[PDB]
Order: sequence, then structure tokens, then C-alpha cells
Amino acid sequence: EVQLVESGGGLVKPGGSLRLSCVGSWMTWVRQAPGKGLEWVGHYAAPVKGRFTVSRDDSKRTLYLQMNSLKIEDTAVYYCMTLIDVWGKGTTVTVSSASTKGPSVFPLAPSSKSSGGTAALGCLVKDYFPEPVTVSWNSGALTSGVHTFPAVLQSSGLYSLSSVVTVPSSSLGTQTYICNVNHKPSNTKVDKRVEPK
Amino acid sequence: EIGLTQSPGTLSLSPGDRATLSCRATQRVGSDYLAWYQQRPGQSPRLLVYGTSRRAAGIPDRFSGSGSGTDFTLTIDRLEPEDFAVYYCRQYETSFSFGPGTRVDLKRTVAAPSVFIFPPSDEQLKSGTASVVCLLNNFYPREAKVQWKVDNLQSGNSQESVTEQDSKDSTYSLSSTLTLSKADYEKHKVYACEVTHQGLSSPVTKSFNRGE
Repeated sequence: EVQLVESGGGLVKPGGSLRLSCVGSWMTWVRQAPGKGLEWVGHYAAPVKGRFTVSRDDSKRTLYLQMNSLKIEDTAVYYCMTLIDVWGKGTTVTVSSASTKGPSVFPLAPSSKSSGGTAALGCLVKDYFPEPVTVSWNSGALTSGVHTFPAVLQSSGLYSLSSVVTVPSSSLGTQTYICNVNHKPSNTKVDKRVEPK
Repeated sequence: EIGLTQSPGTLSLSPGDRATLSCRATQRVGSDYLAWYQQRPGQSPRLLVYGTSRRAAGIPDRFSGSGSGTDFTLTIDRLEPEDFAVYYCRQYETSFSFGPGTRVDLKRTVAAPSVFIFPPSDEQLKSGTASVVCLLNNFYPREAKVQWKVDNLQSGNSQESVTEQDSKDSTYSLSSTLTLSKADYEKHKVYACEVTHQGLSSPVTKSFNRGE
């Protein structure tokens, strides 16, 4: 089947530059900022004209997007597109001046009975960079009720996230709850016991 | 040169309903230069129709393209559970921009949020920052409102995030976290979270006093 693979996406400082490539087996580049819609970059767009330059090699089967003098707003997932359309899997480009940091995990202790089988508790995955982070509960045993929210980018440039779970209020005396936070970019694994306060 | 708008922002329908999405342009677009894309959460976009009305390969018959000039519509004749996604329209004549998107979610019985409030942990207070978290759990529709009261005081600096529509229950969950310094936090007593929602006849408030 007609497929496309992308590479070259990584972490870059705001002033820096990066090049991402797409090999096939006309071409279009589009990006998607976190939680926003598809934005056409070039195939130039007004925010990227002048700084971005699309090149193409018909010999080595590749399409290049040369991103020079990046900005924070350039942080997105860039896609290849070229009747049967085919799209690459995407590679994320993150532009920030913050350095890689492991999250600080804080308990969201169960309180606020709101009772009748439902109690809420969770963990606060705070001040980490970059994305993504993985949160599981009781080493993967707890899967019903867990909501791991999409991260928000704080003003400091570090992300923050909350992962909550609803459990029978009868069980929080008996059952113990630990959340497993895994931040692969920083090679950090944290287990935090959440107990009532 | 040309801007695009889509209506509505979110579309709440049930499986077996007929969906009609709209793409409107600021200036006229030729009928060979308007396409429609579909994107499910966590996947790459997919071409549905191109040239206003022509379908792409392997696309079911429910998807119908229509429109001309400055108004275009995408029709999904009978919705299937896999058809609940985000749909973008794209022009490619003078301007090549995408539209804002239209979210199509499963219409579900109205569900009021389960509100929970979490005080800052003593471990966090050892760092010099206090972040109190309000949780709105398993509600529908997606539209909800959260307001913060550090004293019976209205705030202007907090952050929120909302989950995607759950694959099984078809509900949403929202978390609003208020970030204060430890100096600010220790000064005030009663911390309240006010929640407004279509499933609530009157606003729900959950609060705690710092001493507890």
C-alpha cells in the first residue's frame, strides 16, 4: 500500500532551526498545534513565509521543510499530504526555551464526598517538559474511571496535567491507590500513594 | 486572501441522524478547489470529498459533497459510530487554508457534572506554590462553566482542560486548577468552586476552609 514516513521532528530552542523530511513510495505540509485545528503551512502561510522554505528532491524520493528562526507558535505536529490521498503518521516539533524536566507528582487526596459508590481522587503531574507523560493506576489494574486530562502549557513553559479516578466510597478504606507517572523524555518513573487527608 | 468559517462549532447528533456541515468563504471559491477532511482523535486526517462533490476512493455513500461559490455543505446521510470526529473544509485556489473545524459528537442523555474540589497537598506547599483543583466529572453536553472564589472574591488566573468525548460512556470531564502562591494561599480561608451546567437546575458550589 502507498505509504509515507516522516522524520526530523524534535526539540528546538526558539531561535534555532530544524529540518524535517518525508519520503514516499504535488506534496503538502500541514501542522496542528495542541488541541487546535489543521493549519496549512506551505506546499507559504503568512506566519511562516520567509522563515520556512519548502524544498523537494525528485531523486532521493524526499520532501523537505526547512524551518529557520523558529517561534513558540511553530510547535505542532507536521503532516505530509499528496484519487487516493496518503498522509504520513506525523512527527511533533516542539519549540521552547525550557530544558527537559521531570514532573513533580502531588496527591489529590480523596475528600469532597459529593457518596453512594462514587469517590474521586487523583494525582497532579506538575512542571514537566516536554510531552508526553503516561499515567496508570495500580500498575495497570485500575482502568475504569480514570481520566487523564490533556496537559496545559503554563506561562513558565512547563506543562501540567491531572489524572483522576472515581472509585466506590466503600473501597477507599480497604483498597490502596497509587498512580504510576512515566515521563519517558526525562527517563523518570514516579509512583505516588494517594491516601485520604 | 480568503478566510473560511464552519458552522456549527460542535454538532450533537445520534447514530442514524443526518448531518449537514457548512463551510462558508469570505470570497468566492471555484467548485474544483474545495475539499472535505475527517480526523479522528489521535489519527492522521483523511480526505472525504474533493472538488466540492467528488468522493475519494474507499469512502462510503453516506458522505455527500455539495455547494458552490461561497457556501459549501458536507452531508453525512446516516451517521455511524465511527463518523463522530472533526471535519475540516479546505480550499485550494487562491488561498489554501483549512477551516476552523466542526466537531460531531454522540448525542447522549444530559448528565450533570460530579463536582470535586482538592486542596493543595502539604508536600506541594513545601515548594512555595499552592494549586487547588476543581473536577467536573462525566457530564454531557460538553459546554460547562467554572468560576473560582478564593473568598466569598472572584479570580482571574486559572486554567482548564477538557477530555475528548469518552469512547464508551460518551461523556466529558473537565478540570479547572487555580494557581496561587503559598503566601497568597495561607492568607485566605474559604476556597470555593462554582459550576454552571445545562444538567444543573441551579449552580453547584463546592468549597473548603483552609484549616479544615
